[PDB]
Amino acid sequence: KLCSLDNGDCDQFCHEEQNSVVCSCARGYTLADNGKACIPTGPYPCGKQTLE
Amino acid sequence: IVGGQECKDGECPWQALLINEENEGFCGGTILSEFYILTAAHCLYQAKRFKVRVGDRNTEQEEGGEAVHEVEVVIKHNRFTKETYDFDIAVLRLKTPITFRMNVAPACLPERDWAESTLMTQKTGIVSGFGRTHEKGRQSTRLKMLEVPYVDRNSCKLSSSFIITQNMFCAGYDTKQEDACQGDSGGPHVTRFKDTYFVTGIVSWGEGCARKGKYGIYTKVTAFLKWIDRSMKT
Ligand SMILES: O=C1c2c(c(C(F)(F)F)nn2-c2cccc(-c3n[nH]c(=O)[nH]3)c2)CCN1c1ccc(-c2ccccc2CN2CCCC2)cc1
Ligand code: NA
Ligand code: NA
Repeated sequence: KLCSLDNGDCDQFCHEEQNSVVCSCARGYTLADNGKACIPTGPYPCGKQTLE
Repeated sequence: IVGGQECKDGECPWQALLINEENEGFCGGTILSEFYILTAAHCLYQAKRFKVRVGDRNTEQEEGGEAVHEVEVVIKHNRFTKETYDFDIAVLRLKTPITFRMNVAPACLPERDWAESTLMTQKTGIVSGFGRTHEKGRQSTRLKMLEVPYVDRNSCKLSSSFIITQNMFCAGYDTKQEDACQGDSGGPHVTRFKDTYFVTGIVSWGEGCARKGKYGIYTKVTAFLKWIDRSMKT
């Protein structure tokens, strides 16, 4: 099921490469060590509401 | 927007307002980054010379975090015509970069296939703008927002008296009298995925506003990601 099963546990982008899950992020985020989460490189990353 | 809710502090930070010489909002826009605004091509005819206002939520009262930006380059899609309303997309490069703060931040640009399979398949998106609060009325002074259900592709074609091209998409309500309106054009249509907001549509057009059996037509951003990327390189 890979990417079709809960976005392959990716925070954002999900792709299939060699029958496995491969995650990536939008610009302004770095992929975590777990290769799933997206970490903002600086303040105000894209698509985040500024509620704080 | 007809109906919907007002945008509270920091709820719609990617919203841009196109303002004519008379300092009045005529179209919306989406912040992609510090130098770029995503808008509708047809909005470029609604005013001779225009500026871009950001961090604004109430037009009549200055917000201190509010900022005016001039346009350096206007990157319009040559394939656009008033006869078809197809390729209703433009990119604006600004003279000065936007300062990101509360109410001022860009919306994410998703990747093509992921946007198609994972965003466009969610139940709703959020549309927002300073446009008309009623089909017959004046421009809103308050920035509003409305959650809109993604509308079935053939069902969309059926509701329309015009041709719904592959660059266009329907979102809205068949009976509930809440939708976007005149002045909301060029504005954002975002889809939330895991607490992150991705840009999915550009308010394009509709037959009136919140008309029963009709919907809001938006430019399918996924159809233009390469053209958008290339625009930001120039
Ligand atoms: O888009 C609008 C419109 C109008 C008003 C109004 F009523 F306020 F004046 N608002 N508005 C508007 C503006 C923004 C959002 C929404 C919206 N979003 N969601 C929702 O429900 N409405 C509504 C008037 C009609 N028009 C329009 C109708 C049809 C086309 C079209 C469509 C396809 C091909 C060619 C054409 C162009 N052809 C058509 C015939 C000659 C040129 C263009 C414009
Ligand atoms: Na203001
Ligand atoms: Na409707």
